[PDB]
Formats: sequence, C-alpha cells, structure tokens
Amino acid sequence: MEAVLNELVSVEDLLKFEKKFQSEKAAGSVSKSTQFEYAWCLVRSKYNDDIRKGIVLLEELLPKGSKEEQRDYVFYLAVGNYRLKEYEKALKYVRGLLQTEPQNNQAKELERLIDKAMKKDGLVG
Amino acid sequence: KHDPLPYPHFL
Repeated sequence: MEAVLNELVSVEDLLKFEKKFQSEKAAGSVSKSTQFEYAWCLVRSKYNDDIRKGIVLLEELLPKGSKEEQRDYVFYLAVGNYRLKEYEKALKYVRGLLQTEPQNNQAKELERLIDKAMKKDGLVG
Repeated sequence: KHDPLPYPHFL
C-alpha cells in the first residue's frame, strides 16, 4: 500500500514545524499538537541529530498525554530509538506497548525489526 | 557510527 521513500520530510516542512514550535515556546505555552507534530517530523528525518531531538520532545510530551496519546508517543519513541540503534530503549518502549495492546500489528512488526537489527549487530536483549 | 536505520517501511 506504499512505496519506500528516502526523504520522508522536506527541509521546508521541518522548518515550518520548528518555527511554530519555537514561536510557542518563546511565548510560554506549547500546544501538545505543535510539539508532537514537530517531533513526528524529526523522527522521520534522515539525520541523527533530528531524530534525537524528536525523542527528547516525545519524552517531554509523555506526562501530558491521554492514555491513547501516550500509546502513540511510546510508539514513536520506539521508532526513533530503533532508528538510532538505541535497542534497549526501543525494546523497552515497544514491549510495554505490546503488553498494553497485544493486538497491535504495528508494534509487533516494529519489535520484529528491532530483533532482526540487534541480531544483525550480534547483540542480545 | 553513522546513518540511522531506515524509517520502518510499513509506516
């Protein structure tokens, strides 16, 4: 149902969401949607420092979310950590999601990708 | 260390 793109977010879109984030942060109150949307762009970036910034923003969002939103935040924290080969963190997040949502086919596939990436690197966990 | 792993394709 999809094609494999290499550039998942343009520099212009990353900057648009960065600008709104920094506007709100300087004005004192940041919308959850503004912070999440920026983080969501960051975690799709090609660059490691972007993905790390997105993980930071998602961890800050976690205590502000409804239980449904927290599940989405934890999923994207698993994705970002996976891409950075922060395997222990990626497993912690996705396995926590899989006990609170054992039917989640997306979480199960992400766990399989993490497992394969760890075995490729010769690691256990 | 260098490039991030690809964003998971099923997304």
